[PDB]
Amino acid sequence: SFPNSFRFGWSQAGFQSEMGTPGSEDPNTDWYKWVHDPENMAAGLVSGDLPENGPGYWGNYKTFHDNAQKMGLKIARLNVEWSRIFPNPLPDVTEVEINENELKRLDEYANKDALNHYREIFKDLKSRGLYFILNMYHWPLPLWLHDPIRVRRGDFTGPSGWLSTRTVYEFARFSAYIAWKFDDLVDEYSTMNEPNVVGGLGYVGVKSGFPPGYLSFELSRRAMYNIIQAHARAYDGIKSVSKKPVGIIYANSSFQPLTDKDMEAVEMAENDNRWWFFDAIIRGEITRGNEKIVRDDLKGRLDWIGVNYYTRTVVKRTEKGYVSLGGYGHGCERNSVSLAGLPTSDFGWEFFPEGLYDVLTKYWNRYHLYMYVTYNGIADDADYQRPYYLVSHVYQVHRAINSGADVRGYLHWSLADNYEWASGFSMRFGLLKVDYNTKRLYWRPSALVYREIATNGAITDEIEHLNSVPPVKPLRH
Amino acid sequence: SFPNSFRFGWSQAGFQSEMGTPGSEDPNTDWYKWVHDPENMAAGLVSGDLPENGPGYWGNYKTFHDNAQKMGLKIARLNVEWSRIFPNPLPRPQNFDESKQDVTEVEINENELKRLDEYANKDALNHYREIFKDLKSRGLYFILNMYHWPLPLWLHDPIRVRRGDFTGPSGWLSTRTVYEFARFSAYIAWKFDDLVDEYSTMNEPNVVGGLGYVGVKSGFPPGYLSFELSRRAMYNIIQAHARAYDGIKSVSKKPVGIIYANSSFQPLTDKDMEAVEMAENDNRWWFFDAIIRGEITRGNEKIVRDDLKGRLDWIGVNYYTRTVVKRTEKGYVSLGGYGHGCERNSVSLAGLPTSDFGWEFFPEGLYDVLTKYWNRYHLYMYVTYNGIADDADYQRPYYLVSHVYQVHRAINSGADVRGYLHWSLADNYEWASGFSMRFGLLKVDYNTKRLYWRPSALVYREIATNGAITDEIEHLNSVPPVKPLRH
Amino acid sequence: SFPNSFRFGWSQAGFQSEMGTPGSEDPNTDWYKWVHDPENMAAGLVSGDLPENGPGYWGNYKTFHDNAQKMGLKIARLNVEWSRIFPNPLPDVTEVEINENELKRLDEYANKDALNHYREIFKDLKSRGLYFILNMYHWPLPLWLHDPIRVRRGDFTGPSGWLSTRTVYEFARFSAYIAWKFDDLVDEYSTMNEPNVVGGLGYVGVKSGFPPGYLSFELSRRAMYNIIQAHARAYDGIKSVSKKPVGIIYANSSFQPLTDKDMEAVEMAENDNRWWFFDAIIRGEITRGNEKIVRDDLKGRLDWIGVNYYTRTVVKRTEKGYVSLGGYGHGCERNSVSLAGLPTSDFGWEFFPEGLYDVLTKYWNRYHLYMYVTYNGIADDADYQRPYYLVSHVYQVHRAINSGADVRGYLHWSLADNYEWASGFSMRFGLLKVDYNTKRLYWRPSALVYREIATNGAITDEIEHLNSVPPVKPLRH
Amino acid sequence: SFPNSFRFGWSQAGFQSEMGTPGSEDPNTDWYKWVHDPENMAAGLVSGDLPENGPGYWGNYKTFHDNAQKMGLKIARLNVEWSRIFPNPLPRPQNFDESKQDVTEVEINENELKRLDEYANKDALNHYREIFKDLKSRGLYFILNMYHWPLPLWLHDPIRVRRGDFTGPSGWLSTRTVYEFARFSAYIAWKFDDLVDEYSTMNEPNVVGGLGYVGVKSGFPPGYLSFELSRRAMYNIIQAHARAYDGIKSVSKKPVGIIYANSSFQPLTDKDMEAVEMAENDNRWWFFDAIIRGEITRGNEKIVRDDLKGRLDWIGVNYYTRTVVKRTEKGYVSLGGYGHGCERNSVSLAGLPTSDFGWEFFPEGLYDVLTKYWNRYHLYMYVTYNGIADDADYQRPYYLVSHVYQVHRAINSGADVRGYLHWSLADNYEWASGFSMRFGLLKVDYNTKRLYWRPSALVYREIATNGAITDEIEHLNSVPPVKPLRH
Repeated sequence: SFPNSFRFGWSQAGFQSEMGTPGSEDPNTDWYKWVHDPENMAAGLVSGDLPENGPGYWGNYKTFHDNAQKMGLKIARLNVEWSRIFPNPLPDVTEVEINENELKRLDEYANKDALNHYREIFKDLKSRGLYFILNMYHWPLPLWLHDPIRVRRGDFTGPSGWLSTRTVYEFARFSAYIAWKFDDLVDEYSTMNEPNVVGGLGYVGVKSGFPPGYLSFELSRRAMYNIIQAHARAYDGIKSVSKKPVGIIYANSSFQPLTDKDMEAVEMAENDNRWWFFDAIIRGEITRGNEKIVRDDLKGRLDWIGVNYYTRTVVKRTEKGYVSLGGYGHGCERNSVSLAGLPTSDFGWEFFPEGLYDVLTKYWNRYHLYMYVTYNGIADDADYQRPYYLVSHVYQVHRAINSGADVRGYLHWSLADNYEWASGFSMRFGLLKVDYNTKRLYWRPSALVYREIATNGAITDEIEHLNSVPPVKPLRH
Repeated sequence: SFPNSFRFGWSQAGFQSEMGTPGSEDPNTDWYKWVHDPENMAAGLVSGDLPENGPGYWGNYKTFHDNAQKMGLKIARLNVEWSRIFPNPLPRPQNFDESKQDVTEVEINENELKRLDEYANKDALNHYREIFKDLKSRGLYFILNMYHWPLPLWLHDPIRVRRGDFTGPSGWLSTRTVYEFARFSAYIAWKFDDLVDEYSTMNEPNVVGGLGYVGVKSGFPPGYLSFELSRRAMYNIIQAHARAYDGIKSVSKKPVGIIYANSSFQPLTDKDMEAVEMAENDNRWWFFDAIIRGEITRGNEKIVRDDLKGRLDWIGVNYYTRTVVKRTEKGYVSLGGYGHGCERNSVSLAGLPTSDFGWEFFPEGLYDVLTKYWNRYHLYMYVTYNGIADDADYQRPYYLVSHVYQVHRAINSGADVRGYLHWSLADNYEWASGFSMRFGLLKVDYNTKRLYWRPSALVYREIATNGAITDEIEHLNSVPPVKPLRH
Repeated sequence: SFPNSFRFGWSQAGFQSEMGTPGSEDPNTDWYKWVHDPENMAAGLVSGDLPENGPGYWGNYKTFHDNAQKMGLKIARLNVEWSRIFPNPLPDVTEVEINENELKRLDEYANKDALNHYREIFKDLKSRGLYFILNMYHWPLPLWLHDPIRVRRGDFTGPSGWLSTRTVYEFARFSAYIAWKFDDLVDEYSTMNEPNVVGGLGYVGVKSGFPPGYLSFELSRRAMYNIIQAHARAYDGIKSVSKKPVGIIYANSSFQPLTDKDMEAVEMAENDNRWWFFDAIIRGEITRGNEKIVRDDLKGRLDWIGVNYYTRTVVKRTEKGYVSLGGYGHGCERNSVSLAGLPTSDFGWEFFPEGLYDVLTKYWNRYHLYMYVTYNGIADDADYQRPYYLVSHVYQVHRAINSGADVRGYLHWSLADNYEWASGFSMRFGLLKVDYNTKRLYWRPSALVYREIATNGAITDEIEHLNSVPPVKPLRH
Repeated sequence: SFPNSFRFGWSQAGFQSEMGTPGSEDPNTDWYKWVHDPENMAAGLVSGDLPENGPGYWGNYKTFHDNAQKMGLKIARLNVEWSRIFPNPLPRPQNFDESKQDVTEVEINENELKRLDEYANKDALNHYREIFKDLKSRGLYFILNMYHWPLPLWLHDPIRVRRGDFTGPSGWLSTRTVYEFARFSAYIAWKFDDLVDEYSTMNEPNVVGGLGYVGVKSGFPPGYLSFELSRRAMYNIIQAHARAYDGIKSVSKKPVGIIYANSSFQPLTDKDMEAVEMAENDNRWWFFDAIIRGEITRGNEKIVRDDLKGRLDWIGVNYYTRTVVKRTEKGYVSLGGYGHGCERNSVSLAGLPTSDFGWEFFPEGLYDVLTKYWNRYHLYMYVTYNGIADDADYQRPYYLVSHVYQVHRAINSGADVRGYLHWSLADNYEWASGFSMRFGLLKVDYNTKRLYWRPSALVYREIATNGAITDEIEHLNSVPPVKPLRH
């Protein structure tokens, strides 16, 4: 049984779910151009699937919300697509001035049709009694701010995305403008979704097929540097027009030791993948170039933490430092077993709900900021594992709360199937199955399980047995 | 969408589900002695699991019925255990020649029923009444079956027969069992008619005779390998049905049917359609032509017995998989790697997934069996068994919705089908296989006897409360994806 | 490297390999009638395969011997079929009198065609330089001594096989007669093959489909009692016409403890499955009423021990005694992995070569009689595991010799595929693959490996890597 | 049974096998720098394994050749590493315009060769001479290949190109590389003609250009994604072959061929036969029509260059699996789940087993490729590559015998095929995948550098010493049973 004010819901992204219905196409993002690029397709960097054939949330949002209401959900996290509001070009970053006159000038350039359509979507959302977390950014940038093919080719004379402080400046003004327009509907804000993935896969993990796909340690650091300032300036921008909480959403793994001699490798991995980022935007502690400092304009720019989680990462100590191991966590075979004997998803991700308890309690002990679980889900078209995955991870959230961690909601990824970036439509995370020909939504049995949890605010006695590992013997291994 | 009077429910057996609570043990059956036998255990004929450690329906029936009511179910099929009502030997009848091959009449009258009452176990009788009263109070339509395999020990010592000794109580090899079963069936209807909606005489008699005397590796009693004695057992069980039908009708006006195990016989190639008809004759039509039309074979002669004709009001269709056959020169043969004879948790030679029991996914077979019964006899039917051994619940959601869809299809073709009864509500003791084969919509923890809802149970609630496969769950009318399953 | 006199070869059975060529059919055994029985076929007790469609050693023995010679083999163990020599009825057991006149009377009833044919086979065998171990009995009995269908049905008024002392009496005379006729060709004798399997599967493990398939603890004990005396009387019978060594061949498992608290269960299992039998025929010791009584007519009736081995048996202690565990050893799934992570064969038998060292050294320490490994092989049509199985077990024999055990040969089961009893032809144990349509023999790669071992008398450097477990990841799980 | 002069042997590469003993390291190649690059390692473009920990052929070549002789092999194809002979930059040529697109002639004469000799590493040169002398002393026919992917660092800095900087040494994007490769090839033939039987200019140039500039997830250098630069690289590599052919012929009269990577293009359905023809044009025929008939497209439109025509004496056919294609409206597409793109240690969508690399078992394709090359050009062939990644040796015995059988079938059809060279004699460094992909008939222990005979090596000895697939091993001409394998 969960606290009275705890809410169960779902998370969703604009680029992944909006398109699919007539009139919904948004061609003005780096991601849109990226997945249509002939060379990216021939290299197998992208799947060949196109987002304009997606589930059609732009047109069918009422049907989405009907199903969420029947499922007993009480909270939703969505984002607005920057490119839809500002499709056309507009004429250290320690401050970005925000004032009424600047906002009114921005208003003259905004696409009012897209603005009003979002208002209709969000009004319908609130009319179902759903608590609303509005996220400003979930990866695609306006084309006038980032041509990713040019950067992929090694040409840095054009719009270069997060490599340019121009993007930092415009993002802060975008965030302030959206809050200025939508504060009456919003309950809590998030500046961005998983900035570590944008910088990490965009400039280091280039086999993932994320834009701009230019391999460079140095440019990865610059992108993360600029995105950190962009968060702080967006925080100040939102606070200049709103008094509501402002947080951030971040991708996490539970770092686990291979042997009992690897506990120091775990702490190194947590520093390098987690603590360095949040120490910057909470405590102001960052390193600029080759020097460590404390920036006052970064300190204290966070009210809550969005915890995304889906699997662990196993590490061991080396002489040079630490390394992560294949065959566990993120790097398993699809629809198989890990080296630890645990089942893997359609994406090759290892079943490990204990990791969610680890991540929540560690965030709480270090910063004592309240949290939402803003992402937890599994790629599972057949729905073989998702019932166990759902109940097990919800149980671990209950465990974290009992330990004293202030966790206020669980948001599953996702309500319905959607476009999974470079992997296309074949990775299906939905509680609801999408038929992309008819756009009809279907209830997987795990959706019936989730309705039991959400309507009762607890893991009921009837479904407690699903707090367990999916039996491996009947699965492929 | 199903007819207004169509009912969704479940089927259950006494020996498999009753025991598990203190004082519920029934040690007075051939099956109880059979699964406790040291030699059977050492041979691996039986699993070593014991039914007295089961799900405890005898004591916990209210909890069973609570969950069925929450699930929206509206019909139930159960049986009474003969051994519980009459645990002790009854005296030999005065005028009854046990060397006579045919039992054409068993006299039933008020005084005979009263004499039987003096030997009945009143504790068991009153307890069943309480169980059935609680069942009816939940709005459940009640099909009462008289027999679901175990016989009283005083009528069958199966260890003696296994050893080749036929001088003791020999079960369905003796016409004494035929005589006593007819009187048992009449007695139960005499006692319970106020609670019963429809009757069944017995469950799957073809499995009792077939596995008991031919398929002896299955570990069914008495496990004596003999073609001839298999035929004699089936001959007596046919007369026992006819005499039980007449016995029940002498005290009741309610419908009396029978429950029978079926496969859908399918041709390997398009050249094997005659092998299908042969298999249907030898495994299905011969039995029902006997109890409906009176047409039987006695010894080496084919006849028409007036005392067998017309002894059936409805047909209980049990189904779970197909059987693939091909023509030979000698006749026909059934093929391994399909239907009943697959590897467990794998795929068949046709690429279809198999259950924990090694049974192939083939819902089309249910349409085949229902329509063929209808076209031949035009008697209305209940689907009295459909289920899958699936502890993890990976396949059961697809299995449930796909087969329910095929029932809807059969009704559209004109077949009079009045209910679908899933096997089963909760896990139970699966005969020689023990507790490891789990058929329940509800998972049973045998240590605590607690019941848990598998997701397929939530799916069934959607079906039952809506009386239809809703739009939301139509996608489950499909084959479980084989790629993520074990091959 | 093995001792100079150590010999590599193969073992073979008459019923399994002889038939298949024109004129080779032997219909006069309990086993022949058993596998043709309509009721046994319908119950699935027997496979439906018929031995008269077998590999045809009766007609093609020269081809068998050609391949064995090319493979460098130096020893062979075969048996004569009692039923072939005496197909027709002839008109405590502490003594069976053998004398010249009795043998001459027996000679008048013997089938001379079959006798001369065996002589031609064994002469050709010896002409290849093969050391010859002749076994008298390898399970089928003459029909006039055992009608197994009658016993299966519970009728004990007919010929009842090893339940009747008539079989004991006639077997001793058969054994003496064969040694009388063939001593010039034989190097060493064995009385019988695996009598524990005959009694155990015939009367307890009746799902195995072995004759007569009558489930009875008591009759199982009587069969073993009679078969023990039959060995002793056959030993005395052979020694009355020959001075050559006489041993016995016995089926073994390596009994292994589940946990370190189960070592007493191992000793109990070894007592009940191994030591009770050999203490009887070596030391004369049998137990009668909680006392160790000693029969003089059984003592000292053994010159060597034939060690058959293919897998382990895992046991644990109960309060009542001990029990063996499924998922290990004999009781695994086919073409899978055991609960210990070890691969299993086409028969479901676990890979455990260490067990052969355990069994050899334990026999040696208790009795100090020299041994031959008279059976070691695997059901493996594809030949995926047999190369590892062969080299690993041969290495364990080398280990046993280094420990001091007198082991004088390794005899693989088998040279070529053959009829595997109730399982029929589908279980293929051969170093050579048999095409049962053409009767052609093919060399599996493990046969090429065995030639390297046999011709060099050692596991060469080139193939040492096969002393390892077959990699499990590429195999079926 | 094969023709009297047919030879069984193996193929091998310098970068993959030479290093592993102290002092054998060659750090002066684009490939060496590429696999040591920290950013490539962090991206997972390369495995992290390093070639200097390899099987040690540079020092232990006699042990390799001893085992090959024991195996009955009679032919070997090896290459010299350009970087070992010329580790230092050569001065810019006096009369050569690098902006000119076409290299139609490279002058070779005695005085120019003697000047080149002044820059060559004589120790490395003599060591290769000792390796090849040992090879010939065992009766092995010798095919010398000039190029097997790594370029001298002074001709190609691949990290610079990966970053989008084209102001440095740019490999096959520069005609400087074309000019120097022709002189390298003529120089090597000048030095080794007495030991060589037949020449090859290069190994799989389609993979160098295709994976280097299009298939960049493969981790091949320089990994710069560009259709246009892929075309320029292939254009330059074609001229480099023609100029190398002419360079070798100016000092030798022996045959000069080329080695090329092939797939058998197969139609998904019977409606996809035109997609097969398109795939063969775009991946095979365009290249060989250029270097045999002189037919090429320069920039926009098509021509016939006399300086390219007739520059080939024989064709090296590399093969390991098929590619399944289907018709689209735009053209054709290749399908995952078949051929190159299957799961590792599994089954394809057609039910055929896959290797440690995820490559589908399809020996019939080798017959398809050999006969099609023969019918189009009527130049004799060697099978210069055929093998499987298989550490456990489960599939290689079937793979070996099946593909050898298909070569025999191609010869019976009239194709002039003169040898079969398995990949490879021993395990080696498999480029971006590192050491985990093991192709050897002999297994390598990389700690001790000891070689072990897998059973397939004993099978190959039977084939080679008898010059035929003997009756004893004919059953291996079949698909590995999938049921006992992981699937």
